[PDB]
Amino acid sequence: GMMGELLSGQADMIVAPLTINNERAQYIEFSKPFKYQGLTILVKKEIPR
Amino acid sequence: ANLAAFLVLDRITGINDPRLRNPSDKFIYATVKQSSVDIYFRRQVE
Amino acid sequence: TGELFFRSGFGIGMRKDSPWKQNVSLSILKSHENGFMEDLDKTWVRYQEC
Amino acid sequence: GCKLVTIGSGYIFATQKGSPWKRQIDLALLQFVGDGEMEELE
Amino acid sequence: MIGEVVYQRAVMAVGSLTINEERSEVVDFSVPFVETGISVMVS
Repeated sequence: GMMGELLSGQADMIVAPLTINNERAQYIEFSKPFKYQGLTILVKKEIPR
Repeated sequence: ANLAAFLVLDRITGINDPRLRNPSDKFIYATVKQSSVDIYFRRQVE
Repeated sequence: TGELFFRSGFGIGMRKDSPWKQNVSLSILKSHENGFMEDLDKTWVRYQEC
Repeated sequence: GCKLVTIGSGYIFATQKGSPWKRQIDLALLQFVGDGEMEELE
Repeated sequence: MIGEVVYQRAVMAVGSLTINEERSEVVDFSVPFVETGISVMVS
């Protein structure tokens, strides 16, 4: 994917909301991050009685 | 009193649920492959 | 529902030999300090409810 | 009693050089956040 | 903290140090490990 595109020379920048990954930082090092967030969960809205 | 009761009286919260600690087939969940989210899944052991 | 699972930051895909980690991250510090993060909070994030 | 209400419901405003330790420290912090031991301290 | 870093009294310094842009001009910093910012406490 995007990792394969930077590591092949095809892409030179990923300007995208990339979560900080340790293994990705072992190859492709982030700048200072934008948003200090995490995974959340979509749960359905139940219908009323 | 019953009209007050049966109108005023009596979910998935996260990984700590037994719905995810013991994941069932009535509760199947998914992501998109080749994502960083699946990386965060594949890193942890539990 | 649930908390922020795996609390990381949203960074930029930058190669290791890229010399412009520096002033870009300085602009990131400016975005946090001068509220350009809050400017994108106004201009794209905070509009809608139910 | 906790009647002392801070700013909002968590609405936060305002959102050594050359050490080789930096890679070690930052990959270690990726390991700890990936393991959630900071959450254990929390 | 910055006086001990620059003058190398504290070669390493951890603290609850706000990574400021002015401080990043002077001192390098690690990853953020605790989320923070400016909040307002009221009754």
